[PDB]
Amino acid sequence: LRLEDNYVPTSDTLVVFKQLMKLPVTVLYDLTLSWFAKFGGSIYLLTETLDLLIEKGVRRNVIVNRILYVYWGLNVFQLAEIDCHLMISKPEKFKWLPSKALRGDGKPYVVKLQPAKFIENLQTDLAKIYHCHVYMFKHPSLPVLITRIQLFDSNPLISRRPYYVAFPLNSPIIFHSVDKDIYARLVLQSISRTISERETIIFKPVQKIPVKSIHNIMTLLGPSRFAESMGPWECYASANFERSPLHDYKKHQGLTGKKVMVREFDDSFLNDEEPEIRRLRLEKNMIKFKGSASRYSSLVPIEKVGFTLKNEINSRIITIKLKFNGNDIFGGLHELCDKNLINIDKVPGWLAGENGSFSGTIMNGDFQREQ
Amino acid sequence: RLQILDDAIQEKTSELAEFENMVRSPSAGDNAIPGLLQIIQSYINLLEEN
Amino acid sequence: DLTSTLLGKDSEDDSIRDDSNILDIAHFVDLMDPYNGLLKKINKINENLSNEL
Amino acid sequence: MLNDPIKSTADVRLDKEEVLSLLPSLKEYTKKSKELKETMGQMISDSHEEEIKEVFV
Amino acid sequence: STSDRSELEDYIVLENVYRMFGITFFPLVDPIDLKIKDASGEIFVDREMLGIRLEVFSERTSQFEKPHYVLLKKRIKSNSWFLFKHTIPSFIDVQGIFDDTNGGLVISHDDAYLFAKRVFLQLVEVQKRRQIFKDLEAKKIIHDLDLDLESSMVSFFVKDIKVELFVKQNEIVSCSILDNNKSKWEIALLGSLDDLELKLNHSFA
Amino acid sequence: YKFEDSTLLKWEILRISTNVRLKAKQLLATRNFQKCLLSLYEFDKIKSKKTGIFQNLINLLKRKTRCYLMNNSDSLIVERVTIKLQINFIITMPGECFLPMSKISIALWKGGERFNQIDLDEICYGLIKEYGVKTGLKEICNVCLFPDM
Amino acid sequence: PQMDLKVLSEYSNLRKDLILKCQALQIGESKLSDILSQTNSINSLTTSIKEASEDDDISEYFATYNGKLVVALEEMKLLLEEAVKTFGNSPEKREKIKKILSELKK
Repeated sequence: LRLEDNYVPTSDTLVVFKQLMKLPVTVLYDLTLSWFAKFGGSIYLLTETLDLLIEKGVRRNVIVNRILYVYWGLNVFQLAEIDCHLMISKPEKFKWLPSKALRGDGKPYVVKLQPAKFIENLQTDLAKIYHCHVYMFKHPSLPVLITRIQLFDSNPLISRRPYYVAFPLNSPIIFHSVDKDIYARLVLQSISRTISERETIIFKPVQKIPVKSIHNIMTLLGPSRFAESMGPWECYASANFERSPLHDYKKHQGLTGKKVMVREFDDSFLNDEEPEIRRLRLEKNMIKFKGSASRYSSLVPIEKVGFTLKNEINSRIITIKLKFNGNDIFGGLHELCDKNLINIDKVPGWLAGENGSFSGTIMNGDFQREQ
Repeated sequence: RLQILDDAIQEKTSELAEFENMVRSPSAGDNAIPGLLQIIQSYINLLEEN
Repeated sequence: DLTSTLLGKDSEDDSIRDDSNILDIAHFVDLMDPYNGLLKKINKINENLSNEL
Repeated sequence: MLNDPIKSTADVRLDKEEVLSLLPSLKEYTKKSKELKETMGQMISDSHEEEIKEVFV
Repeated sequence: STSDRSELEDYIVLENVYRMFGITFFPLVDPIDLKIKDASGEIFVDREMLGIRLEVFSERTSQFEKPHYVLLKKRIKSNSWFLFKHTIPSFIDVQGIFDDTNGGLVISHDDAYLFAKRVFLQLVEVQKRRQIFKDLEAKKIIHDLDLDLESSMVSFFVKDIKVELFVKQNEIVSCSILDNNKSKWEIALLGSLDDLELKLNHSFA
Repeated sequence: YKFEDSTLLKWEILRISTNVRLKAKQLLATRNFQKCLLSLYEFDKIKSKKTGIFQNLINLLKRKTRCYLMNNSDSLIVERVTIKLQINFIITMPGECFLPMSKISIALWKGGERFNQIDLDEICYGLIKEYGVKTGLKEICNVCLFPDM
Repeated sequence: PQMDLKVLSEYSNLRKDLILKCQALQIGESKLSDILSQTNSINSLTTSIKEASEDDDISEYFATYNGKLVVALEEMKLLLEEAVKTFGNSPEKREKIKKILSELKK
């Protein structure tokens, strides 16, 4: 009962109209060409009709009436393509949630999957439980694989919410869309069973707070140089400070010297002009909250962060519980420091932005995440 | 797989057989070895005298 | 079994795996070295003995 | 790089005659190595390498 | 400052010839724990930090690649480094290797150098695995192909056949031919990685 | 250098001290100098560790029984009563991983003939796996003594 | 695992055959690596002597090897006789002996 692409579901036409109105004209032309090449309905004779239509500069409404009333829902595969192109177009609408892939002792396992044989295995594992249809494509810019898993029910077939699972190419961290119903656990457990094929893999989730876009979660926790530094160590993730040993020595930071400012270490902040010193103070704040040199937003916007500082004075465990909120936390913190409200001499590393989107405690001066 | 491994082993042992004829030197060097040992004894005597 | 067969109650006739040839090859190639060798060891000594006086 | 042992066969012993007949060129390599070590030992004993190595130091 | 300029230039070129090795230990200090002892106004470092500068040198483009950095910070109550902020991508597992070296605890400098050398061998293996396939492309023996980020799973084209390779550490384990001679051609190309370059001319001549 | 658009064009060798020159003759044709510098440094480190291990073993076994070295330093042979033990330690420079990998094998002699090699290889492999290198060799010469246990 | 008992015996025989197959495969792979290292050392030696001679006379180099060694030790014995009958000192002779020890030692 694994549904093929030629099956058509029963959905409302106006919501597909509303979805397909959120796309440009050339992707609609590509979609019409691919659907007529694969399925058709009502060769190259009908192609010049749309070639002449897009040359005249028509609106999107007449061409979306064309696509919705030469096929009259279209099918399950066409809906999957529409929704996946909508995911490619506007990435700010979704919400990802990462999860690691452990095996055996606890060593991480790179997935290294192939898009061909994985799809039929996932479908023949899921079809023994529910009605299902999967669809897997490659992101055109970022090197990830986005898999759209859709499920159905019988009161003909009432659709469910489509569930996304994003595989990066060479990382043991697998993103899935944020859900907590029994279908989400079923799909994630089925993928954890069918991706292995030699030795068993489990999916311990590494985070509990969702993050917004796929570029952000890819830069945070995918295969990238920014995967761990992420904060004041952002200079080491781009290497803009050193050159190769085969470079010139005349243009070297050892020979040229960088303009620096003498720090203050006495308590000279609670007792409160020269625009070069003002520019150096803004450069110091830019160094501490970011890399070397809009204008407040960081590399990645982080939604929610909750810290915990468990210090120890005279054998007393003194806990505090910082919590944050908003659109971009560390950018707003850099803005608040830029207005001379936070003494940047005493801002620790975990507050500064490193180990971003990780809400964990601190036990004697070294960060550790929370389960 | 064992057949192609045996073919590679046969190729390498034919290379070894081609090398093994370049080192055979039928000579009467045992008298030359005795002369070398006698000159070594003379050099040891001259070193012990030094 | 080894401590039994040493004192109370092996041999080698066929070799499916051994190590007694590669070090012989190594001794041969350090004997026949035209760079450091033993014949070139003498060739530096008499050059040094000619420079000794 | 240790001399790695053979994988576990679950009480199937290493029948050296059967796997030696399975790779018949290994006997040719064995006799070639025996002839090579014979010729190299004849070259070594004629050169008095151990003799001049032991008489010096 | 002319003689001191020449001395600093000699120091910089000495840093360059040491950095051409690949594994260097540059000193570092975390700017938050620069505590003042308040005995003379001087500044002592509370927690020491030692930065490793891994740098793989290519051969095809004949230039140094982007260097990966590993940073180690000493713990506050154990006198042993723990891996603070590394920049290696996550297909090369770093935390498990740091737990595996010397039983988890790393005290001396050469104990860290062993871990740096292991990660360096992994990085150079990945770099050579990318370079050999890129030069096989540049020699035009193969058609257009796709590479992974670690060059462990590639898929190229020959004159008729689509070929998939899944390669382990510098030697090929799983192959795929897709389009009884196919099985012989499948097992024949299995082996080393330069053996693939030799055996591709054995079937495309 | 290219010194801008940083590229290495030419590199070569001026002079080598004639001690590793034959061993370096295979490695110095790969035209990858980073492997050359690291392989020379790792060879120096491995050779120093090998001669330290052999000096430790000779300083601990020079009292009870006899001992002598071999070909250059690659193998060590001790004897007792007769019974002989040969330990091999071969450093292989790479050619056609790239670090110089070492090989350790042992061999025994009961006076009459050599023992079997499979059981001795398995025993020395397991003993090095379980004890170590500086401790495993002391255990293997103690078990080839076998005066008491 | 291991186990109409004739097809059971045939299955156990085929299982023992495949076990012997993979055993011989591992043995042949390790032995082929050893042979490849040995012939790599041999090729390094032959290329080194071909670079040193530059005349393609490797067989004449091996055949006249003992002649070169015997004229070398003849020159060494004449030099030792000259050092015994010419220097006759306690500092220069000891320095020459230490230089010979440092040269022929390693």
